[PDB]
Amino acid sequence: MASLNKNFGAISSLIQEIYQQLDAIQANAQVDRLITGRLSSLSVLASA
Amino acid sequence: YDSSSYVYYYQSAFRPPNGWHLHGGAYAVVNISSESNNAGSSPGCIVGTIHGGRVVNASSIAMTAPSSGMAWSSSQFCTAHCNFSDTTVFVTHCYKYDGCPITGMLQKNFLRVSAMKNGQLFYNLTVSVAKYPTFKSFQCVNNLTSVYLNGDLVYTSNETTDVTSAGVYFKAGGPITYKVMREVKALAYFVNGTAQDVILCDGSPRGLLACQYNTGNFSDGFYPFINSSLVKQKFIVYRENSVNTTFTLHNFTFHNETGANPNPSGVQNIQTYQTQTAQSGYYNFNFSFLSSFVYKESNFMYGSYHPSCNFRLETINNGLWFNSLSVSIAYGPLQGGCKQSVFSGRATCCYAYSYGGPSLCKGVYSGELDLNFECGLLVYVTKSGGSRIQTATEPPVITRHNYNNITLNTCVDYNIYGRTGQGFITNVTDSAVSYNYLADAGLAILDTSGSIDIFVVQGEYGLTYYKVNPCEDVNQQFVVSGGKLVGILTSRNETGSQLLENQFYIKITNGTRRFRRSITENVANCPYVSYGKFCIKPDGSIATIVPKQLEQFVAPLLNVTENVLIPNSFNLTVTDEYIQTRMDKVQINCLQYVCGNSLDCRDLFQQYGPVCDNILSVVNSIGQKEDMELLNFYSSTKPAGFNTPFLSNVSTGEFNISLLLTTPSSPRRRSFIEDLLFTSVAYKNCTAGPLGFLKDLACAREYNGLLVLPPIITAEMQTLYTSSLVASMAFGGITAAGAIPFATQLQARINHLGITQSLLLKNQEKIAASFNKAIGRMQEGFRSTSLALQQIQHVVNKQNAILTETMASLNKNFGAISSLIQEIYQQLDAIQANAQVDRLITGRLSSLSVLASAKQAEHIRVSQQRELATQKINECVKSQSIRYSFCGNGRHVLTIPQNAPNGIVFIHFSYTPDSFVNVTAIVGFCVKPANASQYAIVPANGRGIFIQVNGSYYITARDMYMPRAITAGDIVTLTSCQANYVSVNKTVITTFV
Amino acid sequence: DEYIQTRMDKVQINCLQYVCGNSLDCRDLFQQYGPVCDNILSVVNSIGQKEDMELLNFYSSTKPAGFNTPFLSNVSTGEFNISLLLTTPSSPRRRSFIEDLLFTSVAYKNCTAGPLGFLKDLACAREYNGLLVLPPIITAEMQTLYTSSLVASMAFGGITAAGAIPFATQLQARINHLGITQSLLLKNQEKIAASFNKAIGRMQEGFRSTSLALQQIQHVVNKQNAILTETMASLNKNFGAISSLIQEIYQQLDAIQANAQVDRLITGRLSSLSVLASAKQAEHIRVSQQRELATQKINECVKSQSIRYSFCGNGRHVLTIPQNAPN
Amino acid sequence: AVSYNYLADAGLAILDTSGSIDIFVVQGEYGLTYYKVNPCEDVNQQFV
Ligand SMILES: *[C@@H]1O[C@H](CO)[C@@H](O[C@@H]2O[C@H](CO)[C@@H](O[C@@H]3O[C@H](CO)[C@@H](O)[C@H](O)[C@H]3NC(C)=O)[C@H](O)[C@H]2NC(C)=O)[C@H](O)[C@H]1NC(C)=O
Ligand SMILES: *[C@@H]1O[C@H](CO)[C@@H](O[C@@H]2O[C@H](CO)[C@@H](O[C@@H]3O[C@H](CO)[C@@H](O)[C@H](O)[C@H]3NC(C)=O)[C@H](O)[C@H]2NC(C)=O)[C@H](O)[C@H]1NC(C)=O
Ligand SMILES: *[C@@H]1O[C@H](CO)[C@@H](O[C@@H]2O[C@H](CO)[C@@H](O[C@@H]3O[C@H](CO)[C@@H](O)[C@H](O)[C@H]3NC(C)=O)[C@H](O)[C@H]2NC(C)=O)[C@H](O)[C@H]1NC(C)=O
Ligand SMILES: *[C@@H]1O[C@H](CO)[C@@H](O[C@@H]2O[C@H](CO)[C@@H](O)[C@H](O)[C@H]2NC(C)=O)[C@H](O)[C@H]1NC(C)=O
Ligand SMILES: *[C@@H]1O[C@H](CO)[C@@H](O[C@@H]2O[C@H](CO)[C@@H](O)[C@H](O)[C@H]2NC(C)=O)[C@H](O)[C@H]1NC(C)=O
Ligand SMILES: *[C@@H]1O[C@H](CO)[C@@H](O[C@@H]2O[C@H](CO)[C@@H](O)[C@H](O)[C@H]2NC(C)=O)[C@H](O)[C@H]1NC(C)=O
Ligand SMILES: *[C@@H]1O[C@H](CO)[C@@H](O[C@@H]2O[C@H](CO)[C@@H](O)[C@H](O)[C@H]2NC(C)=O)[C@H](O)[C@H]1NC(C)=O
Ligand SMILES: *[C@@H]1O[C@H](CO)[C@@H](O[C@@H]2O[C@H](CO)[C@@H](O)[C@H](O)[C@H]2NC(C)=O)[C@H](O)[C@H]1NC(C)=O
Ligand SMILES: *[C@@H]1O[C@H](CO)[C@@H](O[C@@H]2O[C@H](CO)[C@@H](O)[C@H](O)[C@H]2NC(C)=O)[C@H](O)[C@H]1NC(C)=O
Ligand SMILES: *[C@@H]1O[C@H](CO)[C@@H](O[C@@H]2O[C@H](CO)[C@@H](O)[C@H](O)[C@H]2NC(C)=O)[C@H](O)[C@H]1NC(C)=O
Ligand SMILES: *[C@@H]1O[C@H](CO)[C@@H](O)[C@H](O)[C@H]1NC(C)=O
Ligand SMILES: *[C@@H]1O[C@H](CO)[C@@H](O)[C@H](O)[C@H]1NC(C)=O
Ligand SMILES: *[C@@H]1O[C@H](CO)[C@@H](O)[C@H](O)[C@H]1NC(C)=O
Ligand SMILES: *[C@@H]1O[C@H](CO)[C@@H](O)[C@H](O)[C@H]1NC(C)=O
Ligand SMILES: *[C@@H]1O[C@H](CO)[C@@H](O)[C@H](O)[C@H]1NC(C)=O
Ligand SMILES: *[C@@H]1O[C@H](CO)[C@@H](O)[C@H](O)[C@H]1NC(C)=O
Ligand SMILES: *[C@@H]1O[C@H](CO)[C@@H](O)[C@H](O)[C@H]1NC(C)=O
Ligand SMILES: *[C@@H]1O[C@H](CO)[C@@H](O)[C@H](O)[C@H]1NC(C)=O
Ligand SMILES: *[C@@H]1O[C@H](CO)[C@@H](O)[C@H](O)[C@H]1NC(C)=O
Ligand SMILES: *[C@@H]1O[C@H](CO)[C@@H](O)[C@H](O)[C@H]1NC(C)=O
Ligand SMILES: *[C@@H]1O[C@H](CO)[C@@H](O)[C@H](O)[C@H]1NC(C)=O
Ligand SMILES: *[C@@H]1O[C@H](CO)[C@@H](O)[C@H](O)[C@H]1NC(C)=O
Ligand SMILES: *[C@@H]1O[C@H](CO)[C@@H](O)[C@H](O)[C@H]1NC(C)=O
Ligand SMILES: *[C@@H]1O[C@H](CO)[C@@H](O)[C@H](O)[C@H]1NC(C)=O
Ligand SMILES: *[C@@H]1O[C@H](CO)[C@@H](O)[C@H](O)[C@H]1NC(C)=O
Ligand SMILES: *[C@@H]1O[C@H](CO)[C@@H](O)[C@H](O)[C@H]1NC(C)=O
Repeated sequence: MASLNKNFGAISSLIQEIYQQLDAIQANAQVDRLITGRLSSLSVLASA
Repeated sequence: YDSSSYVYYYQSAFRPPNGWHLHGGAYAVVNISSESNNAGSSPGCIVGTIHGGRVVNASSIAMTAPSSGMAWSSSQFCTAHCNFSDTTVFVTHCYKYDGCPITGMLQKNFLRVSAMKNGQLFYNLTVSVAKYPTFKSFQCVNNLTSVYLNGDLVYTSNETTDVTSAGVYFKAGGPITYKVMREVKALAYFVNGTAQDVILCDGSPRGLLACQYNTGNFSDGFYPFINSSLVKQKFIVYRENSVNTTFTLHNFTFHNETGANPNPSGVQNIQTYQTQTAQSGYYNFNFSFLSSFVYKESNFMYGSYHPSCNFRLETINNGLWFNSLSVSIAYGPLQGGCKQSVFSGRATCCYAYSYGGPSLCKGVYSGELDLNFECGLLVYVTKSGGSRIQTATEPPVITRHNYNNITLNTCVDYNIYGRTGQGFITNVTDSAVSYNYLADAGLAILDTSGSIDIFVVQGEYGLTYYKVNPCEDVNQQFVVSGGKLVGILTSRNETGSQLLENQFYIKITNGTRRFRRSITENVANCPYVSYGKFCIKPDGSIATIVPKQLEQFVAPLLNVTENVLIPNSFNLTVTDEYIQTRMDKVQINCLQYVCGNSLDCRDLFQQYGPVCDNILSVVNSIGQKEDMELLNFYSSTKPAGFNTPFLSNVSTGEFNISLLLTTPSSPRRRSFIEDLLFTSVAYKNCTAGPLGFLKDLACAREYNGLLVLPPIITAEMQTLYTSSLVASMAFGGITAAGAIPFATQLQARINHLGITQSLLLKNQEKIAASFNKAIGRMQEGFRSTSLALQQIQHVVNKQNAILTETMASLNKNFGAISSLIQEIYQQLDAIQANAQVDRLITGRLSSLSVLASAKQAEHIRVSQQRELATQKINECVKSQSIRYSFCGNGRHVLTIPQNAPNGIVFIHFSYTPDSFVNVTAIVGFCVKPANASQYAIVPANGRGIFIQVNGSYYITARDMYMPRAITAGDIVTLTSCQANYVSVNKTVITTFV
Repeated sequence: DEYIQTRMDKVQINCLQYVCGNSLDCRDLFQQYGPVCDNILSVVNSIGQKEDMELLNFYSSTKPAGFNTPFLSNVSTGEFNISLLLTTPSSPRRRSFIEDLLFTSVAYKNCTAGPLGFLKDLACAREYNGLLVLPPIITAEMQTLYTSSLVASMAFGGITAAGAIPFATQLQARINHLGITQSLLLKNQEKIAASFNKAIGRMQEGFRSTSLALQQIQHVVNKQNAILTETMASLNKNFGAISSLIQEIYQQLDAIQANAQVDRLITGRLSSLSVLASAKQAEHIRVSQQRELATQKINECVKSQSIRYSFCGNGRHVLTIPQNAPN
Repeated sequence: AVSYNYLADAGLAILDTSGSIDIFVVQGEYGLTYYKVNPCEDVNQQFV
């Protein structure tokens, strides 16, 4: 649960204000990194 | 490193630590040639003379000496120079006679490595005779023009010039060796920063393992590999058109023309001043628009909009696959050309080249169309992803040749549909003209990873279907066993003299040509390398495996009268096993492990707060959870104290058990058998003083932050545990009077299988001879074929291999530019380095996560075996329960535990007799008494079936042939008998007066 | 009933042929990823050896004496219809009825040509991506005699084969150990027959609808299939990259910009192999646990009839009969 | 280290892993020596 505010290689933690600060077609790399990190955290949960 | 097959060559004066490491340089040999005693009539070679050459035009040279023999003194060694096309390099130990201005006649002087052009001298450096003790080798390398007095650099310059001659003066000594060489890849094992040996990548079977898996001193087991080599018939299948075609690619050209005016205010008011389209077949695009046209990198408003089309415009001509394609050029504005002309426009994506244009251009955007901008040409491209047209550069060479002749069942190269592979091709259309195996769109089927599984071809009487499977060497293995290579376990048949299960087997020739084929031998058990009913020795030859099993008996189950087999004599068959019971606790210091000894890297680290808490909490939890119930396990089984050595000079009766217990003369409290266990495998001062080859990795661990903690049972508190446990097994019972330390326990424990206690003068030396033969088989069994030793080996190797990969995970850089962090900030920018440092720190904390998870899994394993250990200590040692074949493949008698590497080793003693007797048996009686009554007698439980001997009648136990008169308490009275009896007219109770 | 797993399919990851495809390139870029293939190979080699040694220990501790006799259930017993439970004469495989009912709910090939089935022919899709198997140290058609020899030692162990006693006398001399006598005749002989006939009637009713072994078979087979069939479908799943296949990364864009993409993709695929090796080691710990429980229950519940109350089968047990299963 | 040929004929430092220095050399005395670098007293302190 406390793995949500922990941002990955990114610029911020919440996803509502990633699209509001910078460009459209440059934000998708940031969003892909963040979603891949959160699904890695769920993989750790299921293995434990 | 001065052998007759390679020359070493130290990579630039620093040394990476103890382990294998790879390089690339001129290391091989070709044309080894010898030479000796290049001196005249003089008693010693005079210093400073440069003559004595030998013309060699090669890409290297090397002058090597015998192994550290040629000293620098008089009558032993002189100049030994190369020369390049114009410049020379000559060493000279110019000790004084009159000649050079050095003025020294002793050792502890210097040398002269000095270059020399046609008339003058430069680059005098004077290295001491210290750090260069003995002339070993001397190279001259082509590329970078550098020269190498043994090992490191002495001189470089600018040019790239090949060696033209070389030559050495010396009076006497070892015969010197000239050799030229080529450039290969090799890797060198070196400890303490000096080379021992190298492994070349010369296509040898020993070489390929090291060159692909980056290691030597390999583990045992299997290893896959490759050797790619193919110059054979390649065949190409192009995309067939309708009918009757010669595949000719069309040429679409472009040119900047005398264009029109720039556009007015509307984004529909920009006109494409060219148009082309793709229809079918092949194409290429001649773009001559690299001439002084810069590419504009995409950003927030202006530039290209190449997302949704990952290729750049100068890379269309490589092999792509589209579905419909049309490009066109248009001279619009620059700030809002693509970002408006993609969404509301007419293209999927567009590019934006620029040039020197006049700044009178009316831009297109909602509300901002009243300014003046630049006019760079912007090309359009309308991509739709698919497979209908293919773009290629060279014209296809299949010129009026319908596909009639392509090869089958041979390892070929193939380039079909623009995807290069390497395999062979079968014919599968018999199973595919049915089952509608492809639909009405007939082309290939991709599998995963972008290869081709089934494709089609057209042009014969009917269309066929071909399948692509890889070649014979897509997965070859070669078996290593113990310490060295044995043979290649392949899939092909190169006159392979042995067939294993579903794989063919060859064997590499080791010296002599013989020892290739033999008759297989039957092995009981083998721990070496096992592969599917076949076992491979380190000798090289295989031997088939077939497991043995021992006999057992439950034999008395008696219906109608017939003689039965019960044992009279008995033997003991030993059996060992090993159970792990302890664990080394760790303590990860994350701050000192991630960053090095630096002033920085820490302020960047202090926003990685909770991940060190997460990596610390699980290690702290497993440490506490192990350390509590380890003391529970110690306090549940340590019997009473009994702090008595019992050091095996105690006089027993006839049982030689002094082999199995501790000796008086030893520095450690250790018996013989666990010493044999130890020879197969926490108080230090880490600042100064080494101990050993393997225990002194603790200083390499503690300087990287992976330290250990002592257990709650201290050292020299577990070495009394085993002795106290066997002391309670022996002394427990008797009051120590009458020569009974170990014997009486065994005889009073062996007669529980029958039904008596502690019988004397019968069954006393039979037990002695049987137990002596049992310990003889025991002392034979450990060294060659046992069960505990290989378990010890696997457990010790896994416990070492957990931690020795999270130390060698430091030089392994992640997505980064280097491994160490001290020289990331020194090479590049400040605010660009932080992404690199974040990637590297995230990778190292991922490695610590892997370490903590592996440690928790190993703790679950050892807690499982520890609770099984306390159960077996509570039952098999001090109890002798009647559970059949719980411990030691039979109804067990006694066990003796011993020490081990972080475990305990049991020695079980079974009970399996073989010699039987042939005695007649009966199942019951029904005596009739005198006046009026009737009853039967059935033998009770736990007292065994009863037999007869030569007239009388006797009961006996079910395991020991021990005749005895029937008593009154072993009967069952029943008011029935059904002629399956004996029916004696007189009573057979044998009561007393 | 109950089911206990006791075996494991050994794997052999060929990392060089799994990461890159059939290409001339991708390999020179791969040859600086040296020790990570050694790390992914060593744990698989270790679990293979550690399974393959004590599997032969488990086979040599319980295979009773030989007894290489078929005992194919036309042997005339007294009144016990046990021919439902043992093997039949007319069958291509040495298989009884009940484990055939177990099998219908769920290593010699030539992969170059010739299919076999819908599910067994995934081995050619595995071997062309570098996830191949190895045969066990007990060979095929060496485990199908194991169950028959074990029930042959449970039946014939004892008598000297004279007097129509293949299976009955073992049961009557094992049932009177709860009281205190041995092998009583002409009382308690048909009562046991009627009770055991009703018991095998409830047994032949029980397997098809409501049993305990069948769903355990289902969950174990589905997990053993689902471990490997996600690390094959992890190939088309691209990582942070531009595409999935590696043949057409070098053809679309620049040379010195493609190497970051290729490094990300290769690091992702080696992470997937790390997940595979860790899952295989955890499953080996599971099967070693159930295998040592298996040798304990073979040593006690089959050949001994100990008096431990409700160890195996919810009461003071009489006799057990083992049968084959999926692994 | 004057025995055991503890460095070869190219005498400079030995890197360990993570880019630090384990053993280096120095020159200028009667004979060349060998020095070892180990971290300070507080490289791993703990508090319970
Ligand atoms: C690639 O093609 C471009 C379009 O054909 C060329 O750019 C053209 O250069 C002309 C010469 O400078 C310009 O003509 C002038 O335009 C201005 C308006 O900004 C008028 O006032 C001038 O009278 C007029 N000169 C005349 C009529 O002699 C074109 O306007 C200009 N086209 C544009 C900007 O779209 C490039 O020069 C050409 N590059 C090459 C050949 O390398
Ligand atoms: C892969 O297998 C295919 C299936 O057998 C082969 O295709 C066969 O080729 C034969 C010879 O070219 C054809 O036989 C001809 O059939 C016609 C009409 O049936 C007859 O008039 C001809 O006399 C006969 N030729 C003879 C008897 O010599 C088969 O019809 C054809 N089968 C098909 C298309 O399904 C492929 O040739 C084979 N691949 C290779 C490389 O050999
Ligand atoms: C680290 O240990 C080194 C090994 O002991 C020290 O090096 C030693 O220094 C001594 C004094 O400088 C030398 O003694 C001299 O040896 C010469 C020839 O052997 C004699 O002629 C001198 O009289 C003698 N000096 C005396 C007795 O005062 C040792 O030879 C020398 N050992 C070597 C080089 O192996 C280092 O000094 C020491 N480091 C520090 C910082 O002290
Ligand atoms: C190798 O280099 C040596 C050193 O320069 C060359 O020796 C010189 O040769 C020229 C003409 O051959 C003489 O004029 C010089 O006097 C020589 N040098 C000395 C110091 O005597 C030698 O020629 C070179 N080898 C070849 C094959 O050219
Ligand atoms: C390397 O050492 C030699 C020593 O011989 C230097 O040679 C001297 O050069 C100067 C200038 O050319 C002459 O005046 C001297 O007579 C030479 N010394 C002799 C012949 O003994 C040479 O200059 C040095 N190289 C340098 C400093 O680059
Ligand atoms: C690693 O491999 C090297 C081979 O280069 C081993 O070094 C040999 O060890 C034996 C053991 O006595 C010596 O007889 C040889 O002379 C050594 N050869 C060289 C070139 O030094 C080394 O022991 C291995 N290390 C292990 C297995 O830990
Ligand atoms: C590298 O340095 C170590 C440290 O001295 C050497 O290890 C010693 O080896 C000798 C064998 O001749 C043992 O007698 C010593 O006890 C070892 N020292 C220890 C354990 O501290 C090692 O031999 C060196 N490697 C070489 C010279 O190749
Ligand atoms: C129990 O006591 C008896 C009686 O002392 C021991 O029997 C003696 O055994 C030794 C060894 O064979 C003989 O030499 C003696 O003659 C025996 N004594 C007799 C017959 O009176 C017996 O060994 C003891 N049991 C032990 C020590 O385990
Ligand atoms: C896809 O191809 C396979 C391979 O032929 C087809 O599988 C065959 O199906 C038939 C009947 O369904 C069986 O008799 C064969 O034994 C199968 N062959 C195998 C498993 O190798 C499959 O039916 C095809 N799918 C279709 C036509 O939809
Ligand atoms: C043990 O032997 C007796 C023989 O006395 C067997 O008893 C026979 O049982 C069958 C089946 O009920 C009867 O038809 C016979 O008449 C019995 N024989 C007699 C009474 O003499 C008994 O079955 C045997 N036990 C076994 C085979 O387990
Ligand atoms: C090869 O060796 C022979 C040995 O006599 C020698 O004569 C010849 O010059 C050598 N060739 C080279 C070094 O190219
Ligand atoms: C290099 O040396 C060889 C030695 O025989 C000679 O044949 C060749 O002509 C030489 N090349 C030159 C001087 O360019
Ligand atoms: C070594 O020399 C060859 C000569 O062709 C050159 O191609 C190669 O780049 C050189 N290696 C270096 C400079 O590392
Ligand atoms: C290489 O460097 C030297 C150093 O002065 C110079 O004289 C020479 O011209 C250079 N070679 C070139 C530029 O090809
Ligand atoms: C691999 O191929 C090379 C090329 O011919 C060959 O020399 C080598 O023996 C092969 N390795 C084997 C068969 O292990
Ligand atoms: C132009 O196309 C023709 C075929 O239409 C082809 O022969 C020729 O090579 C092409 N020109 C090129 C590729 O420069
Ligand atoms: C593109 O067209 C120009 C026009 O002259 C020609 O010179 C050039 O060779 C062509 N490029 C090709 C065919 O790659
Ligand atoms: C392999 O080749 C040998 C020839 O030495 C042959 O005798 C053997 O039968 C072959 N193995 C096969 C066909 O499985
Ligand atoms: C069993 O014991 C007898 C007599 O004690 C002996 O002759 C025989 O060799 C033994 N068998 C073994 C140890 O296998
Ligand atoms: C056995 O060894 C101990 C060790 O000191 C000694 O005290 C004792 O006297 C020895 N027993 C003998 C010599 O009978
Ligand atoms: C026990 O066996 C060892 C093995 O060599 C022997 O040295 C010792 O004398 C024996 N002790 C006896 C027979 O009492
Ligand atoms: C142990 O290490 C300490 C650390 O300061 C040092 O003072 C002491 O001399 C060492 N003891 C030895 C080398 O015996
Ligand atoms: C016991 O002896 C009898 C007669 O001598 C024989 O028929 C029987 O087979 C023997 N039992 C054995 C050898 O087990
Ligand atoms: C039982 O089946 C076997 C297998 O063919 C046969 O040999 C035997 O005669 C059969 N028993 C009968 C028919 O009583
Ligand atoms: C045992 O039961 C099966 C089940 O149908 C039956 O076919 C067989 O005849 C029975 N055998 C007997 C009663 O001996
Ligand atoms: C088995 O595969 C080999 C591969 O070369 C082939 O030669 C052989 O004909 C195949 N056997 C069949 C399909 O029965």
